[PDB]
Amino acid sequence: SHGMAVTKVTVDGIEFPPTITPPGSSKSLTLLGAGVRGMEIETIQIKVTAIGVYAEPEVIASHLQKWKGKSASELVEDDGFFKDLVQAPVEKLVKITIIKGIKGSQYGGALEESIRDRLAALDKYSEAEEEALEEFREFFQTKSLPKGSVIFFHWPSPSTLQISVSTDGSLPEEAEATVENANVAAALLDVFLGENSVSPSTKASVAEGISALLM
Ligand SMILES: O=C1C[C@@H](c2ccc(O)cc2)Oc2cc(O)cc(O)c21
Ligand SMILES: [Cl-]
Repeated sequence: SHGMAVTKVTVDGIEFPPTITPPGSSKSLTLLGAGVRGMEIETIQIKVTAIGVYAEPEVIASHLQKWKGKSASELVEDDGFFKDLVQAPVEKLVKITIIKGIKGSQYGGALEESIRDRLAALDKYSEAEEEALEEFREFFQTKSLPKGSVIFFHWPSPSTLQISVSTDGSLPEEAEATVENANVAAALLDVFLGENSVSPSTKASVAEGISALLM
């Protein structure tokens, strides 16, 4: 439209939709915040993906009431806030837009090993998690992730992880994989929102969104 107000959200120029329906779901989630995942390799700051976090705004707000009135800065500096967010028993979705093309096995292998190690550090790695991580890794082995492809990670509840990939950025229609393991599902969300997050900018953006939502 050239005549009515339009809203656009961008992460370094990359558009994110302000709302999304998870693959295979029927309900609509709103963008809480989004950021870039950068990697410093041999002193070069490479942008590799953009990450958007979605949930039902009023619903997630109702599960974060103690944080009401906190500014974005106060939330971003508080590990307890992000732990509440990761644990909140509400539907969540993370949309990843691939910036640097990569093989699925490389993306999935790196993430799987990080989850393995992070779970081990917390003493939350047992045979159940090992098995779930094999399922996770094997899903990504079947995919290619060229520039512009999208990954949808969907948590219909905190113990269930659904995954879908689109190589053209399109939104899939049912989940391609379902991994039933509470610890792996939570650990993946924590890769984005927890300590030693891969994207401080995503965390900061989500803190801004939630701070505003709560007020
Ligand atoms: O460089 C990597 C490897 C990978 C990764 C590296 C370290 C780590 O701890 C976890 C994952 O993430 C990526 C994602 C991309 O779209 C493109 C990339 O080139 C990369
Ligand atoms: Cl990522």
